[PDB]
Amino acid sequence: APVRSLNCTLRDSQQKSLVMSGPYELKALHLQGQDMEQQVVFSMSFVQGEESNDKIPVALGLKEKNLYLSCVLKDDKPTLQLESVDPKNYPKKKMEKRFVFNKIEINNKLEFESAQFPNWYISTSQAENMPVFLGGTKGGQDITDFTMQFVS
Ligand SMILES: CCNC(=O)CN1C[C@@H](C)OC[C@@H]1C
Repeated sequence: APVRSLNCTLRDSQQKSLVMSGPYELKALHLQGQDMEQQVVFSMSFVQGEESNDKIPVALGLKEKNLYLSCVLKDDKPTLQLESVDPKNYPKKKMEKRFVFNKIEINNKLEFESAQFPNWYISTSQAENMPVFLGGTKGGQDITDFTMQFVS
C-alpha cells in the first residue's frame, strides 16, 4: 500500500516553534499569533525500520515540498540537512536510512534520534533564531525533547 503520512508541527520543550529561515535552513524561535502561522508543517511519514512500543521510524518531509530532513556526515561530523528529492518517488515506505528518525516517546515528549547515527538527536539551542541541528548529547544546554501538534 502507499506510505502513511500525517501533517504536523513540532515545538521544542522550551516551546520554540520551527520556521524555514533561508535556503534549506530551519531555525527555532519563540512565536505566538500572526508570526506562528509561518511555522514549518512537516509531513511525517511512517517508514520501514526497526520498531518498538515507544520507538517508531519516521521521515520528516516539509509539507508539499520535495525536501526531507536527513542525517549525513559533513566535514566528518553527523549533521542535519534539508535534502531535495525527486518528487515523483517520495514519500515512500522504504526511505533511505539518512532520512529515518526513530521517534521516541518518553514522559509525554518526543525525541527524534537519527536511525543512521545512534544517539544523535534533532536538537535546538536555548538562544532564539539559531539553527535546528543534529546533537550528539542530551541533558546539556541543547534541547532534544519536542511536542507534536496535528494539523489538518
Ligand atoms: C513556499 C513556502 N515556504 C515557507 O517557508 C512557508 N511554509 C513552509 C512549509 C513547509 O510549512 C508551512 C510554511 C508556512
